[PDB]
Amino acid sequence: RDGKLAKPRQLHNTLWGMVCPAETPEGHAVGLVKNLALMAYISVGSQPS
Amino acid sequence: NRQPTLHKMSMMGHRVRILPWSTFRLNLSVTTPYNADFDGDEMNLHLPQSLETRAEIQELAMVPRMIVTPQSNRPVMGIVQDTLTAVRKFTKRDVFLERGEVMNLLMFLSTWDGKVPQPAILKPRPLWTGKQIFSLIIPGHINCIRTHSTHPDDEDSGPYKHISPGDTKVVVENGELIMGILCKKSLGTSAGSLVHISYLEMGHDITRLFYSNIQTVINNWLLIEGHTIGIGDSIADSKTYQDIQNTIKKAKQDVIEVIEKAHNNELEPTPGNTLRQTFENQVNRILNDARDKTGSSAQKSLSEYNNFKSMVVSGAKGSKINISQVIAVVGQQNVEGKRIPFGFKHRTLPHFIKDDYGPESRGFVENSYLAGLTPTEFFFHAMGGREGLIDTAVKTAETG
Amino acid sequence: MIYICGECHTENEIKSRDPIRCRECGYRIMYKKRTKRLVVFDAR
Amino acid sequence: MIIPVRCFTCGKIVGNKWEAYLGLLQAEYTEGDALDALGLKRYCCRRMLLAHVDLIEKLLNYAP
Amino acid sequence: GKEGRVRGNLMGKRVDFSARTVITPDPNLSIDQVGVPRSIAANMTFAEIVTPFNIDR
Amino acid sequence: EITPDLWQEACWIVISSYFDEKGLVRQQLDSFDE
Amino acid sequence: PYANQPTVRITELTDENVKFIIENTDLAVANSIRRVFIAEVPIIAIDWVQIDANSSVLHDEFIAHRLGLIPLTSDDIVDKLQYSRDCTCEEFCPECSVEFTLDVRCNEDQTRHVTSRDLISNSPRVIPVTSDDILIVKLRKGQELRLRAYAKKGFGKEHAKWNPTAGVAFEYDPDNALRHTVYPKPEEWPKSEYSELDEDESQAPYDPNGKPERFYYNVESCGSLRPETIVLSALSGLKKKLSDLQTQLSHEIQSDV
Amino acid sequence: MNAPPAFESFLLFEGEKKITINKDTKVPNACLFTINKEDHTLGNIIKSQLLKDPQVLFAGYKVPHPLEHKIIIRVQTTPDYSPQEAFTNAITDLISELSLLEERFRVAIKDKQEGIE
Amino acid sequence: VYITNFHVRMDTLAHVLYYPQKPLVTTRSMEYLRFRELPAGINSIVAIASYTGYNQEDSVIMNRSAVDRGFFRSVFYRSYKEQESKKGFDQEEVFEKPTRETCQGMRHAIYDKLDDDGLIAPGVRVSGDDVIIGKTVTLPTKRDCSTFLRTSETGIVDQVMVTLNQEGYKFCKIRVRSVRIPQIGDKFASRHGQKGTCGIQYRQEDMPFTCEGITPDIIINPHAIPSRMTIGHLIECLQGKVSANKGEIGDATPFNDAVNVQKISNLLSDYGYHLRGNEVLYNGFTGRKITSQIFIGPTYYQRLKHMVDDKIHSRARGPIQILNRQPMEG
Ligand SMILES: [Mg+2]
Ligand SMILES: [Zn+2]
Ligand SMILES: [Zn+2]
Ligand SMILES: [Zn+2]
Repeated sequence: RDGKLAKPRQLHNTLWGMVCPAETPEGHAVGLVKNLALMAYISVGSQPS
Repeated sequence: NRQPTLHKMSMMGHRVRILPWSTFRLNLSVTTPYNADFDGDEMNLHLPQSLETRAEIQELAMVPRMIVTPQSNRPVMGIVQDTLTAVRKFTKRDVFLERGEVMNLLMFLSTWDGKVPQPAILKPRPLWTGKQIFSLIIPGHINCIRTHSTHPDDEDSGPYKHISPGDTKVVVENGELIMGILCKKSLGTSAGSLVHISYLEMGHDITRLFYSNIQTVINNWLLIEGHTIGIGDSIADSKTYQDIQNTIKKAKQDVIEVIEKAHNNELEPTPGNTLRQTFENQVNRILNDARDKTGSSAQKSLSEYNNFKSMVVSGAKGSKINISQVIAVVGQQNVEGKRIPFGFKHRTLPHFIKDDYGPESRGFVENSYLAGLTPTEFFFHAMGGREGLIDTAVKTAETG
Repeated sequence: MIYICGECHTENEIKSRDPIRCRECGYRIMYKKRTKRLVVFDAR
Repeated sequence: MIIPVRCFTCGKIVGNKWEAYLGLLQAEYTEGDALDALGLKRYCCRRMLLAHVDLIEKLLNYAP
Repeated sequence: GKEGRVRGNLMGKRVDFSARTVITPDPNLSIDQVGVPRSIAANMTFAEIVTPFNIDR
Repeated sequence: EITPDLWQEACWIVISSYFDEKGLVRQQLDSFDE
Repeated sequence: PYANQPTVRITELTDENVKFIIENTDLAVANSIRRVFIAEVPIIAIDWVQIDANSSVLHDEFIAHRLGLIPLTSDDIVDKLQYSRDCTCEEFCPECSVEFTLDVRCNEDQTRHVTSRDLISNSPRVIPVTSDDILIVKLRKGQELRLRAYAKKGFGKEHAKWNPTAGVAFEYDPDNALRHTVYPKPEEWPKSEYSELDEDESQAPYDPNGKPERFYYNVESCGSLRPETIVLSALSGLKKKLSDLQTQLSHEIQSDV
Repeated sequence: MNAPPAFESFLLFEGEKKITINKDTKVPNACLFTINKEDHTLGNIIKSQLLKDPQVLFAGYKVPHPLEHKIIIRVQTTPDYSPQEAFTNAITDLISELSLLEERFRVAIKDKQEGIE
Repeated sequence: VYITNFHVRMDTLAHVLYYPQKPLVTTRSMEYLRFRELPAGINSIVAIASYTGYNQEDSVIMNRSAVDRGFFRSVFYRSYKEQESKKGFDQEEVFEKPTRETCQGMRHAIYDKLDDDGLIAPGVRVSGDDVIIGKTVTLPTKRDCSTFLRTSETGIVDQVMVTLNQEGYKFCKIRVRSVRIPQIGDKFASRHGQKGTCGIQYRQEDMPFTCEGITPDIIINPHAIPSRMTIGHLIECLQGKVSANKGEIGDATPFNDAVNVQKISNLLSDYGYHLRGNEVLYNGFTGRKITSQIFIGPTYYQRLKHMVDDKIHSRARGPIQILNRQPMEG
């Protein structure tokens, strides 16, 4: 929560449509917690049989 | 004092005055030293208990004794956000006041001797001027020569050097405003200003009255003159829009010729430059010099009644690029000091085709904040804002 | 004093140092009855 | 939760116009015409009814 | 060290006779004045020695 | 049979079908039942 | 060095608004009586509530607040009532108060609206404005409400429940004959209701030796006082302020010796 | 309770006096009245009347703080006139103006008891 | 309003607005997250002008005689727990009314509000430093404890509950109700990132009015716009003025491309207004016209949680610690 490395904090191209681009807190936790978009759906899993 | 104490101006000695409700109340020209603003801020006060400590706080660290700073030998308190815009309009060449309004304004001068000056226009009816009333606020007999922020540099060359059709070249001779409009270059916190000279010559107990009188008189005139900002002040005529469209089209044209002549290996690298480097350098040239003339085309179409130009010219708040960003073009975004990278593989978003190097496909936002942005431009704008938001979070801890 | 059940709202006087249960309902959440000394407000 | 008795800006009495407003929207009226049939002509008094959410009808579902 | 007895209570310590609250603007005050509510002013004190010049007051 | 320029009211009628069934916290409720 | 001869002329008259015109006066006087229609006209309103049993949905201080903003008929008996701080009685007496009473209980299953038809008073001169009905609260089967309230006298500087008027329009100089306001593009502005210009003009020609006259008013009413006794009680109230200040003044420069 | 009650804005206390005179010592024939528990409603009505007197050189008023209730009025007259004279002559001219306008109004409302048209 | 059954839940620190309203300019993706059935805000009439200097540097002037009609009024609940416990044979606790001569460790505060049980009946007006729960510990006679309020509450006891926790330890919960009227420290914010405190409150007889008597509820500084460029704030107050006059509710979906400014302005000049929102305001103190025209219209403001009644505190020779004799809290 205090590391100064920017690459885990900057906005990545692959977040299009799956994580909200504008909503994030300021302070020391910038870009570390994120909220997911409206229609984004997380999978639950199945068997490859 | 305020939350972080950086320099010795972040802790100064005030004087108590008790009021009904339950917040600390303080003047505005002192918010520059404390670096404060009134959106849920907080400040502490400590009360000297002895009498020796009271005397030393009184003769060492009272706020009128700390107007000029030893860090850069220039004042730290100047006229501020709302009084500056009004002071610029109050000292224009054409501001005439009737009798009742002059009396009402003189009622607010704390250092007035009790005499009413003779009007500048005795017939057909008596009318006072803005500079004629401002000449009563200026203390003692001081002397100063400054310039206004719109002084054409080619004015000292020809004739009218001491006439100044635009009413520039502020001249304060023997303690009275003879000519010129007042702005941040002549009343703010810079070396050689009017407040600096008044502090150097008259002392530390008269500059206090100077500040207070300026503020009270100008506010009580502003509630007659009024001030605002709308969307009529954020829109342009039909001719300017066509010009902006034309120049944008021609720039997007030139970029295409550069690209398609780089695809036939017809580019020659410059000394110390890779081929990618020279390609992107000249496309950045084309894109950057393009938005500038759109900015100038937006500027030269503004009006004298515009309210953006009224806060930019007086130096109260804003810059000359926000005008062009609101009216003409947002410009070109970039992360890490370079163009928008290929976050996907050979793409920026799944809406483009691979290895597209055009302007719109790598961050050039060609709309204005009034016409709104398209989704792909919204995203790139968010990226630029995010990096600009992280840097500030780092800076505070580092410097402290 | 006098308590009010949380389900059937049937008042029942509970004596000091006595288990907390309703009657006719068998319930274990009791609300104390509103006071009888009067307080005055302003329409302001 | 319940319609205010007075417009916040003018002071005109609004609290007696909520049932008549629902009654006009009931038949066929548009919101623009129902507000004119009641005599609300300043746009500060029309905001009162046009943007009101009636939460009192959902707190009457919990048994006392 | 910090928060021990050498770096947490020798030079940096909590003090009395102090208050804290929000700030709001006031253009009617001189640049050397501050406005204090009546609940803070009726709490902090100042010891004043008695001399035959200020006995009655 | 095609949808020409009636699109602005058509896209908001499939999105209504999505939220009427799924909801907003199906994220949490489905990993627990598993 | 003396006063003027203003002349009034009424245009409309209803039971809820008056339109008139005051010619030949000064701007400061035409405004000082615009602030008196609002602030300093006395009126009756509830100012003391005591609740005996409230089992409704809204808490006690919600209902005590929706009661004070109910307008009571203050037509004629406002001049006979003392201020409760001046009267020589105890906390309350029928010389400086009016007592109300509400008591409602819901027994049927269908919901019940507690309107203002339930405020029952003792003096038949001051009743809520019913001669629809303002809603106070809704009750469910098994809930009740009962209270007692007194209604004092005051004006609009105390609290905004004592002012007798809705919006008070006011304007002068319908065309910029004086250029008090400066239009950047005088063509985009709608023409005023009181204007006398042609359909293809924007402003009257500027005249420098002018002065504002012929002010236009429009005073509405909330329901307590008639719209024509709001004005008569304002002029008779402003006159009595200056007339009392002249007493204190002559009492000062007389005790100067 | 850190908020003042509403009646403090117009109701006089026991020790206070509504009006107070002081003579200005910087210029001759100047005075400075300090009305207490008052505001712009009364302050502005006076100043406009004094300017209509051809024997008054100065006239103005200010509310020194919007959160306290007190105004100040300054007057200066020609050497053959008194500030206390010009002040009281102004008031009796307002009263002669309001009482006149009330008569002309009460006539206009009963000018349409049934209606003129 | 955060949930419909807020009457049952004895949460700690619950805020509730009196009169919530739904927006007049809505996005189409708010019907799916229930923002028109549990809204948080009120449509206020905002004017962007410099009036008397009390709204400089992110502040707002607000109408005082609109606060008196319910504007942005709210309530504030808070709960307290107490649990009687047998941590020892003689060290047993019990709810009872401590008497002066038997118990010993009490303060001199009043114990008359307590009932025989040791709890306060709902309805009384409990002020700062007023004991609410009387709990006595038996000494190996009777050494009493108790719970006192914090300072400066001035609440009213809402309701008292008595029951048994996870195990067999009797415990009670008490909720205190307190009403909060907006005053000149409170924090207000728009829907576009413009927070700001309240600077001063003027009555209706002092605010500037239009040519038909419409005074603004809030006045904000024009300098807040040009530096941060929130032009979405200047269109929803233009769009909002058309929605109140026509009777619809506007649409502000982001990427619509069917709602220009030229299409909103041409809709506004049909109802007899200037086609950019500007209006001619009169000064409230002197009745004179204002030389400029002021941009006025309805917008949707929210009331943030940071109030000033909670952030003021002072110390002057207070209690000190025991080991190091350094100033301590209480
Ligand atoms: Mg800040
Ligand atoms: Zn039961
Ligand atoms: Zn209204
Ligand atoms: Zn009585």
